[PDB]
Order: sequence, then structure tokens, then C-alpha cells
Amino acid sequence: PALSASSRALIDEFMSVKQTHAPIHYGHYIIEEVAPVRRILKFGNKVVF
Amino acid sequence: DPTFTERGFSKTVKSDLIAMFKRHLLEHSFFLDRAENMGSGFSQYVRSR
Amino acid sequence: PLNRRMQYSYYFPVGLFMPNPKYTTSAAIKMLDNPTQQLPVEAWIVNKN
Amino acid sequence: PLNRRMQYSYYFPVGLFMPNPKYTTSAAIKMLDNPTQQLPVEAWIVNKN
Repeated sequence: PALSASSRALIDEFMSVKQTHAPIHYGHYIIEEVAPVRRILKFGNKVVF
Repeated sequence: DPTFTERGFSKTVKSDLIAMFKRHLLEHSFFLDRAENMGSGFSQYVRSR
Repeated sequence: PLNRRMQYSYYFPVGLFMPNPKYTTSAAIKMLDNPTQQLPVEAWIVNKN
Repeated sequence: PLNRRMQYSYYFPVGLFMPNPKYTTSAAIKMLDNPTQQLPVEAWIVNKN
């Protein structure tokens, strides 16, 4: 499963804290990035692993 | 690094190397400002670069 | 020849829909519309850049 | 002549506007205004000093 979301809101939630974020909002949702290559994701200075 | 190159100088290899330039302009230039703010790996970082 | 190329197949959905008991797991994001009648129209995925 | 002069061009917008599904990210900041209709009219940036 690739990293997808619904709007930019859950993306910039998941970029804020990668541990305690929402995978499922009210109708919205965001599927986390699990892969053989665990990619670096940069959004400004917020950058997760 | 000939990993990227010597495969055939197409549109595609250079159109990926441009994003490689964009990614390496942030994490590997002005290394001394990193190393004066990095952790205990001071000397090995400068030796790596 | 040790610089092989693996070809992984990623996938992601778009435009799904939650079942009617809708919940949330983050006390930060509150969308500014009626959240019950909400469904995504799109998907925002991240690139290699 | 090692005192070279890199001229990194910066850029920043002013006057941009969110799309109509509006939302929040951090819920510990409030404004005394009707939150739905508001516009970023000025931009604050940070100088060298």
C-alpha cells in the first residue's frame, strides 16, 4: 500500500506526528506508507521516518 | 557516481538527476553548519564528506 | 551487474467510503463542514520529490 | 577568491486563498473572527536581523 490520503488535512496531520496521528478521520482517511523501501518524506523541516 | 549514469544519456536519466540536484542542495551543502549542530559524530561526518 | 533493479508494485485506493458509524481518532482536526455526509473525491499521494 | 558570492533566490507568496473545505491542524490557537470567510491579505517574513 502506497501513501495516500483524502485531503491535505490528514497529510499534514500525519506529517505533524507520525505516532499518534489519525489513520481514519470522520469520512476521511489516510493509509500509511509501508514498503520495502521505507522512504524519507520531507515537508518543510518536518520530516519523518 | 556512475550508478546513475553510463546507462544511456536519455531525457529520463537527466530528468531524474535534476531532482537529485534538488535533493542534494539541502542535505549536503554547508556541512559545517550541520556539524557544529550535529551530535557526537563530528569527525566521522567531515571525513565522510 | 550488482546494480539490479527491483520492480515493486505499489497500490492505493481512491474514493472509498466509511460505514455509517463514523468516528475519529485525533482531537485536533475538525473540518469546517457537516462531517457526517462527507466522502473523499480524490487522493493525494507523494512522489519521489 | 574563496570568498565567493552565492545568490540563492528566495520566493514567497502573498494573497493566496484556501479552497472551501476549510479545517485546522493545531487546536490550541483561536482567533476572534468568523473563521470561514477570512483572507490572508498581508505577509510577515523574517529578516536577517
